[PDB]
Amino acid sequence: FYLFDMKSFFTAKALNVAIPGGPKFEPLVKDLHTDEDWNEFNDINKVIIRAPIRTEYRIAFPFMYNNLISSLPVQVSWYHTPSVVFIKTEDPDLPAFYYDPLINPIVLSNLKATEENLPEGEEEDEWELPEDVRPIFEDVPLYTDN
Amino acid sequence: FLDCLMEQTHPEFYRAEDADARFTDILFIEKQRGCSIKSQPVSIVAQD
Amino acid sequence: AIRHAIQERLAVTLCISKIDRLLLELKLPPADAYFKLRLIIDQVNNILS
Amino acid sequence: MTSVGVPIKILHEAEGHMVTLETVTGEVYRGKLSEAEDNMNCQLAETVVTFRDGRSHQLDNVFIRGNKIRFMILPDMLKNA
Amino acid sequence: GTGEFYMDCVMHDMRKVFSEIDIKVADPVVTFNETVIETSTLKCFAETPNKKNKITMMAEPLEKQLDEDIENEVVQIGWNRRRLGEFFQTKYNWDLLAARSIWAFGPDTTGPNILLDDTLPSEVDKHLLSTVRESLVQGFQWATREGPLCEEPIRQVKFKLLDAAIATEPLYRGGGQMIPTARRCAYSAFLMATPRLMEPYYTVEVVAPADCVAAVYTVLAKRRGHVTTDAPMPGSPMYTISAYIPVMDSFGFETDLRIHTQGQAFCMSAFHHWQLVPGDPLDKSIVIKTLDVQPTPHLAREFMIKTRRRKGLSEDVSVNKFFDDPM
RNA sequence: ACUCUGGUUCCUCUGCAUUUAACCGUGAAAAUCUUUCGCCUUUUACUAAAGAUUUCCGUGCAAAGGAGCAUACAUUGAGUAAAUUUUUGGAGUCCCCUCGAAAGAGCGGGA
Ligand SMILES: Nc1nc2c(ncn2[C@@H]2O[C@H](COP(=O)(O)OP(=O)(O)OP(=O)(O)O)[C@@H](O)[C@H]2O)c(=O)[nH]1
Ligand SMILES: [Mg+2]
Repeated sequence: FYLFDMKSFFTAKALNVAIPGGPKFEPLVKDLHTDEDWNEFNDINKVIIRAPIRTEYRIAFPFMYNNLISSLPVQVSWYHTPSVVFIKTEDPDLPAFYYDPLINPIVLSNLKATEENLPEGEEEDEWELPEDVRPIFEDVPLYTDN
Repeated sequence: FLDCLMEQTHPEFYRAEDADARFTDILFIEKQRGCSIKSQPVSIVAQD
Repeated sequence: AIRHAIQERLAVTLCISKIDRLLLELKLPPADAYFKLRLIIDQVNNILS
Repeated sequence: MTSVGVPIKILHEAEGHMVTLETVTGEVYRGKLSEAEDNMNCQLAETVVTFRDGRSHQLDNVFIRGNKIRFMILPDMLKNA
Repeated sequence: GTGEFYMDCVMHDMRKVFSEIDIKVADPVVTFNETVIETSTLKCFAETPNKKNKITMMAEPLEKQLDEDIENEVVQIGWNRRRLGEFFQTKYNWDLLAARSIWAFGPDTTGPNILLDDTLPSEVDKHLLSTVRESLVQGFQWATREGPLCEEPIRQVKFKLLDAAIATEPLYRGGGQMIPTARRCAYSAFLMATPRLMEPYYTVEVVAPADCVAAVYTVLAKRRGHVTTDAPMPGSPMYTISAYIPVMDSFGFETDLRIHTQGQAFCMSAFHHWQLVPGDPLDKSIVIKTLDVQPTPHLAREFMIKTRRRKGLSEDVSVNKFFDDPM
């Protein structure tokens, strides 16, 4: 719903512009056409144009790309949400936790492996965990059919 | 993450079950944009 | 952020956040989760070195 | 950790502050409590020792064994922790 | 400011927090810089208005990444001359004799330009030249602050002073004589050295799934950016695409990218380097009729001319206003 | 050791649900007034935007009372159950010099 969400429709209505496929409304300020002022601040000779400031950018960044925004009820949309990567399982026979082949393998070709400062020497290999200490859910299965 | 430290040190601090509290995003534009825009300090006493 | 901290002579320390995303979104087996965590630590130490 | 009585917990919060402690032999050591232990062994940095005759020395570090401490004077603010 | 989302917040605070008035906002642009891509062919002289002193300079392209070292203060002009000289001879393999002879960075103490004293001490004595040194440095920093093409700061130019007739007496070598004349010498050295513009480039990191990579290139191609790495994110389905894009062509890049991928791509952009605007900015064979986006060899001519129009300068560099004809 | 109470389900009353970025409502009506657009020989019924108020279909929690069902005393606020170096199973006792009527006190000394 980037630029097809509630706040972007509000900004489009406020700016009197329309998102392709969005709703279209009667002009909120009836005379925004008055930018035909021929003042030098807007002068097409002085501006450098590379890709035209199309209305998506006016909605995406309402305050950098528009005038009058103290009188216009322009609204910020939520900027980004970190994209969810849950892939739906096709097969009920798979484990619930399995390395799906759409997940890239965990490798990088040229990283040095970090130094593992493990305990060493004869006195330290003999260290034993007591007989009752046991992983916190050892007998619980890692996953069920649910 | 700071929301958790806030929740631990402030008994009345509310975290929604389904939205981040973002206590340190105090600006309303940070509330709306959903991202931290300006740094906010938080001084707390915490036990190790 | 790591490089700028070292330049400013700050003590760099690491939190590997959002580890639930391994369990719940990626669904990596716990063994493959360890390699994913390890590689993040390796990537960070590649910067420090 | 496992529970331990409030006096020992307060002693661990006395770490990093100045403290004064008297040993069973009577000498008074004032210093900065750099470490404490659950048996209340104490390491004092920056120490001043006062003998019972009133003489004194500076000492750079002292370790005092816990069961040889008679009492300590902690700092005041620990009554709020 | 640093990017699109920065200005959007700065302007939001200007609208809703601080100013509470109506403000016109221009279309965003970038500051350019000016550079020379070639060694100055003539050596260029500037006589002081009293016709007694005679500065001579040349200009060169500055070697790769030395400007980043100056700007990041990896080297500082305030260092002691041995330590300063040690850096240039150790890291950039400079002649030791040259490394002693740096006179300034410019247009400020961290600016991406060097002035050198290449004056050999047989032609003028080192003491007399030392009397005008501070004026020459100050006119060089004046020149590099404005710059002759479109009054944008000069960067990555190595200016060498290499001759100086100087008057025997102070009243004929005053600061007001020397300071304007060092600027005219720097500008004449610059315009002989094949001048060019520089624009800043972002470094863009895109994270997108596998099918959105062809979109990333498609959106870059419309904006002159290019992809320098395309690697899978390990332990993830997404890919990481790294690209350089001009800042000048980045306005709406993030928005174009997200729309053409339905937000499955997202990207973030930081300044990375200054790279030449393509083309020759002084090529009068190119006319900037404003009907359409100029093709890429004309960009340096457009960016220069319209920056002059914006700043209220004359339409075109009257390059021969600085030179002597038999120079 | 004190006073404190039976679970459930339902009905109804009362009070509160304004520091709104935003949300009593993951849904979505109607009216009035003021203003501006379009229909139009007038008004009603209208167009479609703004602002200000209303009504209506709903919501949450607390508290009180009642009504049905099958039935259990604990439990809330206030407050219970280790002789081997670091504390709770004894390095303890006794004897001279000093100040002082008087009884202690010195890193005092001795067994
Ligand atoms: N899965 C998962 N998501 C999390 C976790 N913590 C935060 N998030 C989500 O990640 C997003 C960002 O969280 P933020 O707290 O805003 O992170 P942030 O780094 O402060 O954002 P900025 O400060 O603006 O850079 C939100 O959508 C959170 O819901 C987590 O622990 N696990
Ligand atoms: Mg009538």
